[PDB]
Amino acid sequence: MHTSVRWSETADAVKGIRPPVNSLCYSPSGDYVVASCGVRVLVYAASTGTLLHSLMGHQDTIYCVDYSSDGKNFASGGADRTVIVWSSQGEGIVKYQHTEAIQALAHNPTSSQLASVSSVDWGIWSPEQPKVSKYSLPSKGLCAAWTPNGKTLAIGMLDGTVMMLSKTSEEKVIIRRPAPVWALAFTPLRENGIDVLAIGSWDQRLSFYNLSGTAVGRERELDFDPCSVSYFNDGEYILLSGSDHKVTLFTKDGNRLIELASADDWIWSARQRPRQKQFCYGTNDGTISCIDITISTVHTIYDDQYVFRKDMTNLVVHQLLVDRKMVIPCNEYVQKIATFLDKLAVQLQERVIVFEFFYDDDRTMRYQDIAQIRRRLECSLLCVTTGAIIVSNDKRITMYDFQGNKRREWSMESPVQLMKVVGGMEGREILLVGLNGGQVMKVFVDNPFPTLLHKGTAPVKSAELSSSRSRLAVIDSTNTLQVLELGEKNELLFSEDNVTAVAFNIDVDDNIAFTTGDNTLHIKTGSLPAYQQAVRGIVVGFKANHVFNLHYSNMMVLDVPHAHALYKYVEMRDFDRAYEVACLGVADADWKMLGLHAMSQLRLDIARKAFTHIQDTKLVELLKSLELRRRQAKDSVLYGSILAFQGKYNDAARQFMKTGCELKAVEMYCDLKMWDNAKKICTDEKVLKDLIRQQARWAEESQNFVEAASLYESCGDYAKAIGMMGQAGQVEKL
Amino acid sequence: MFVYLSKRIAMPNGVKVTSIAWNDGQGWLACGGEKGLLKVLKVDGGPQGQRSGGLSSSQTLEGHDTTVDLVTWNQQYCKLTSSDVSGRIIVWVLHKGMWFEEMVNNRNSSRVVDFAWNPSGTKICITYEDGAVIVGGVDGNRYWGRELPYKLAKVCWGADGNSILFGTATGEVYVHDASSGEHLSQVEIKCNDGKAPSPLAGLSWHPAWVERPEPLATLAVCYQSGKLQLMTSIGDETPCNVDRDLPAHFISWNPSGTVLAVTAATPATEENGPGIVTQFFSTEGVHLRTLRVSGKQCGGITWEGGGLRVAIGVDSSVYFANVRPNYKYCYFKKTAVFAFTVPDKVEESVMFWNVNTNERRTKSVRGLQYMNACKDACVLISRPDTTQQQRMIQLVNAIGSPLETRFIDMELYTYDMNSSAVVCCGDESIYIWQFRDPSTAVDALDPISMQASRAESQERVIHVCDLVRGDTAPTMKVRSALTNDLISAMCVSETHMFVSLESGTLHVYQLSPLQLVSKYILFARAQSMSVNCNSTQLAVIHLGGITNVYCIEREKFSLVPCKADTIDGVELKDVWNLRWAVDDPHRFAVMEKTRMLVYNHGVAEEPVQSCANLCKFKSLKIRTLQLDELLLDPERPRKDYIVDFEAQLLRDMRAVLRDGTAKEAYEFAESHNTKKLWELLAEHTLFQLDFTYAEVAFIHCKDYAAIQFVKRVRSLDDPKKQLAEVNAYYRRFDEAERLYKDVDRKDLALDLRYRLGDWFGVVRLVQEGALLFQAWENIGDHYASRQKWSKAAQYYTQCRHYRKLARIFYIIEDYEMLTQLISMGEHDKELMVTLGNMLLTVGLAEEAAKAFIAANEPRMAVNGCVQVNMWNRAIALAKEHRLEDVGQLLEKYAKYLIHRERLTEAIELYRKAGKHDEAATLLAQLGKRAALRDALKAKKFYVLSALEVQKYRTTAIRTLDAAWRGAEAYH
Repeated sequence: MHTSVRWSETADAVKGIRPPVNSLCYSPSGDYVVASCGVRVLVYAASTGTLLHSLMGHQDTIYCVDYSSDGKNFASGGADRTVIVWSSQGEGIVKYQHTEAIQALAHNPTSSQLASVSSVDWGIWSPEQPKVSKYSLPSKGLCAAWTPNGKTLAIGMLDGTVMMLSKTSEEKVIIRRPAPVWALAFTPLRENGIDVLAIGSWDQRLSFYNLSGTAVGRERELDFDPCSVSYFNDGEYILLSGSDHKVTLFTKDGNRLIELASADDWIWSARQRPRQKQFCYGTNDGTISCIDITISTVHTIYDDQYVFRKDMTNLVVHQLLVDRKMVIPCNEYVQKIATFLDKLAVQLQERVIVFEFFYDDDRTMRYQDIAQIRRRLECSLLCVTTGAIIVSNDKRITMYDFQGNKRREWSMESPVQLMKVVGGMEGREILLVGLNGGQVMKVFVDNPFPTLLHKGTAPVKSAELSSSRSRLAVIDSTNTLQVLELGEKNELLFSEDNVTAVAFNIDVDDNIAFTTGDNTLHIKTGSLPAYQQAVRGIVVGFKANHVFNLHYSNMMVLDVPHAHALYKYVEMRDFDRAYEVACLGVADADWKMLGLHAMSQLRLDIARKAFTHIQDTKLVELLKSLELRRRQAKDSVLYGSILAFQGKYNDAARQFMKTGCELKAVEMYCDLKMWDNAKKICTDEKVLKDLIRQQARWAEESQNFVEAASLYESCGDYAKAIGMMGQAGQVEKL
Repeated sequence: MFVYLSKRIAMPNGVKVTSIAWNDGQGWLACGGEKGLLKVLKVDGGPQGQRSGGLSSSQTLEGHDTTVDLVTWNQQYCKLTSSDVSGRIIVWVLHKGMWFEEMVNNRNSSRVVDFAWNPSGTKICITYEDGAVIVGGVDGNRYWGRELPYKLAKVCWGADGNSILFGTATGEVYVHDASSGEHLSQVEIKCNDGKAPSPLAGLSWHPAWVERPEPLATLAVCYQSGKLQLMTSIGDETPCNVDRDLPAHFISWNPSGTVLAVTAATPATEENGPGIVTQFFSTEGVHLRTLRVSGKQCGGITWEGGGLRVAIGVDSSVYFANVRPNYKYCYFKKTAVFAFTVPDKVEESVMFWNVNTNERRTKSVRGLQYMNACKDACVLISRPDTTQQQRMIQLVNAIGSPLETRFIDMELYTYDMNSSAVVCCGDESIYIWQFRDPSTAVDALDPISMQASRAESQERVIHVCDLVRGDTAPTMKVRSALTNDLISAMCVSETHMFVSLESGTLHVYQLSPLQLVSKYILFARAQSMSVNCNSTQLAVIHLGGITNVYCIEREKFSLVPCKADTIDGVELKDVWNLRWAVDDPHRFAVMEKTRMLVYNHGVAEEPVQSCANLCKFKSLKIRTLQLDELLLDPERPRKDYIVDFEAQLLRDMRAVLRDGTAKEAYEFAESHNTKKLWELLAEHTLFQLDFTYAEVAFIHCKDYAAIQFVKRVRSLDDPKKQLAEVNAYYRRFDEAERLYKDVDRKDLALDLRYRLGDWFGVVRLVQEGALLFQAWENIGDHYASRQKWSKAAQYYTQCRHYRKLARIFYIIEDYEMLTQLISMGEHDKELMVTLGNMLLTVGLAEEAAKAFIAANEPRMAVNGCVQVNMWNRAIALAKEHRLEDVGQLLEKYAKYLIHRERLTEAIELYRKAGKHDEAATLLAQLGKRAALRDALKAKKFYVLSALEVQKYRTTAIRTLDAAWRGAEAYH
């Protein structure tokens, strides 16, 4: 887990002694980071680390500092036997002293009152109640904790007993512990009405008790004595400190996850800044360090599937093309995951589990535990297979079986940086390795000798082998991408600059996705220019009709425009590859454009195949009208004919007179029945007479005989002129 | 969304209505009235009762004495709960259309204020004015009761179902646990100033988004002042508070959670007089529509179970206001596109549907806000992030593959597109993206997609105030010159762009180039606008529900604000949809209230009863789509939701064809002369084989291809085959194949089924009495392109295409079958090399070498074995193929073992291979390197070197003694 050090402040040593930050609290605003550094009170700004306020007034070291939950005022007390209430600016209104030096401050979370702990009795101090009503105690209290409701105040004791005196009910609940209670925590989350009162007892035990004192869950055994408790992320996780000189994250049931931050000595108190991912801790040397816990996401992707880690204990599995979610609870921290086919590998602190998912007849995805390895191992890279798990550290590659047994090892000249399983037959699988010397190799499980793929100058930090495994993409430490057509000579297909991530198409031979440094995704098919999307995040997968992308925690699917490459394939008359590109799904207009360009470029072969996607006979009828002409210049008419069928005819006639085919254009205008355009193009007077007599014959039955008589007169056939004219009725010219 | 009154129902005796509740389960509406009046109607929400508003059943109920005031439903068990002023609470159970009383209760001390069902429908909360709260089961078992110190005014169930919200008479909101009932939290309020306590009119949380990553603002806390505040959680500190001047009385969420309705009762103080006014807000407080009804006092408001109708209790009657939600949809290229919301997803799913093939393509779009279509392209404007004001403009084709994208950083309100540009408008700024050259005409050879992708896209941002001409260079500054009047509506034509302002001013811009060529004035602001095909006319839906058609002329373009001429014969109210014809500038369909009023040249037609949202008007045909129930099951659209209608002209032509002469149809066409008439006439004449009557119709349609087709069927001399070709010509191949079977000329039927591309039909015709393998290969290619590997492999095996088979096996990692095709490829060359190269990449060197043997080249097999480092296999392969070059291979192996310092493996290889002298020499090479520091192993090295040269004698059946001299040198 990543840990960010926002700023650090260390108190200077006094008379050879470094003062300790005995306690610290957060303002409800969260800007004021209040800490009790020996005698001084330090209020810093969490956004800048600037000492906003330096409050004095105490006589000696104070073990308790509290900020009221409303934030308008606070109170300060400690070993000086005085408790003073200060305003927002730290102005002392009333100064009063108690008979016993206090060590724990307890203000009500639901009111402005305060609980004072003395050596024999505990009392309530309120601004409206100057008198402190001290109810007797068996001995001096140690630490006091409030419920979120503010109605129950648990009081500590040396013997580990947490006694209660309920205001309404005379019944008293005391929970026994074998170790002194230094800090007990009431959870802010009330699951089904129950309360999780967490007690960290210095016999290396962690316990959970409700208000009835019954044991909640399983008591855990730590590696350290818990000194401070503070819930993190709305009570989801609890912060602990002890002999490991670290602040460590623990689950709700007490499982250790990971140390969140490291110190040099005992840590007094660590508090999470509310509504922010920042927390502070106080040490004995006066070293406070604001920590931005930047959320690190671990993710494994194989084909359609996708896994990440949620709640730092659960492995969430997501299927994207079917959109099926599933959660695997593990209750323990995982920092390295792997997957391949139906198999998956999870690494806990000292536990390694293998999961499998099945396509059952119930049509539901379920997970079962098949392999379990109880060893503790530190490896940099992890990869699961159907045969064996592979762990890697520095330059050793340990291939443990399902139950902790060595199989094979390699020792490369320089440490490896990537570990992926491209696949292969079970027991004959391929493992892609790229070491810092710029070399990527195919490690085989059966063969103990790596196969030579590529040697490069700069270190290889990420690389990938094609779905056909005949081409290899690889980036360097300088973020320069190279694609190599693998073989006896690694030919460089191309190179690119400033590439964050790359992926190859799982289902199609040559489609590559890049993420450039300007957050601009690129998609390449062959030698064509890269389509761009300008989308945040990196590419983590590439299926046939989808592009996967991941940005922070968001994981989303892109879409692959196959028509976009289809246009460029059409432009360069590269129609053979255009058909296969379009076969992955293009619109109807794209199919029509492909067919029209194909038949314009004399390639009827793909024109036949492209038209069986359109459901429009009004273009497919054209194809049958070509073979008879083709059986028995000649090819120019195929170029000229097509433009008319689109819906415009002047361009067709222009092409006809460009190729010199005037007679065909005359025939086309004769079939179009507008004779003036044929008059424009007519060249021979015999053609003119034939055109005009066809016009006369059309006008004979076109229900307009007066013009038909004149047309037939213009034909020169006087008998037909008389025969048509006789029906007109113009006796005067008759 | 459009809200229009559709029905008024007056309950008996003229008694003022005080409580209205509608049941989602079966449409049981409830009504309460003074002096113990309880009424239950059953209205059919289906299409039978949608257009007509069918009031199926009625039933008066009794058992209450005082005014019935609190009525609620329970949909899962279809139960009713009722109260009165006296304090008598009655639960009603349906049985054979009879509502039986199940339980009667009365606290007899306090007035019951409100009911509250859990979303599961198993618990009921009953509150009183003194603060008494009771929780009961669906059966009626008491869970627990509380007596809060203060007084309660409202109640609601928390969306999760584990908590319950309460409102106070002061106005405080408290969230409690559903089980314990102890006060858990108090919700912050920022809409209220906090000066004095104020009662709250409404309190409701819609649980439709309980499972969701980012919760929507389903909460609602509104006071009697009228301040409406929307929240997404119990304690969200970013409330989407939108204020309205009118004072709220009641609120109600729609069943989908999308829309919240607020009611107000305006008295007679103002000039408008008294009336019930209902406002409708989206999830972000966006004011959607306002409906005003004449009235004095409001009794309540409820939504229909389908969310398409709202029942409002006004005075002593109820009003069934029909609601038409603003469905995002479009239609183009025989493809319907729309959007819908999955309950568990933040994003919105857009569905594309080629209704000619019923193929469905689903896209995921985050924050979609608008969509439109033109020619063969669609445009989606989305808001990828609600926090920052950036709109993403995306241009897709029919299947959904994106083509272009732009990002704008300014808040946008209205949008539209045309065949060459996308126009968007904010309050005072107008963005224009001309992605296409307007001079070029979108044609079949050069569609809009190629012109959008290939050609350079120029983008402009202009203001409304500034006069624009072709001289001004395009700019990108977001000018915020604060004009008092802002843009209200917008529309785009092919050549002109039209803007309306809230003042009433209208601007007409050109596009190529962009010049403000005219101005006009209106009666008031425009809620919506539309333009005819050639920009001759225009339609405007105004604020008051009055819709008008205005005639605009190019020569009338004057920069002075002048009156716009209005086309007479068209004057409609409460129109909620509109289209224009593609070919006819005058014909336009309009959806008004509950029916459709087709128009032609300004005159109306017979109102056709319909409720489907309008999609397309082309060639006298009107294709529209029922989106009310299609959005209930969007994942499985059905073709019966597409309905085709015809205008008066097309119906009259159909009637002419049905009983009449062809000369009557010809004179009909000559009288009217629209293209669809000529096409229909020619088609009918083809169908009854009137060959001589179709060329005239086609040439008035000007279709050269159809002329060639009818010429070809004239050349055909057969009473049957001409009809078969006609049936094939109009997509009716199902009986064309039967017609070909009639004369058993399968040589043409198989050709027809091949050219159609129905390869399943090709197989189904060729199995019954070479092309069969071709059809199988085509089917396998389709399955492979569909990424269905198993069926592709099956059809490839059936057609025996071994290369594609190898591809499938390589993809699915079926190497055991991949290592089998070597048996079935001996008479052809490339396959062996191909799958061997595939196998060596996997590392299956032995089967690859077997294939290379079948390829008659084990030299590259041995090279691959070296590459996979099967030296033991490589030496055997080279020996059995007499590859005498084994010396170089053994030298490479020896050098490799030297580099890996595996002297043991090298000497074992040498002794298994019977090499003696240079093996001993290579041993001594490391022998002296050991000897120069610690030679007690060097003497051993020489000893076993002497042993090797001694074993050379048995292996047989100057250097003879020099080896022994070297051995004895370190004795």
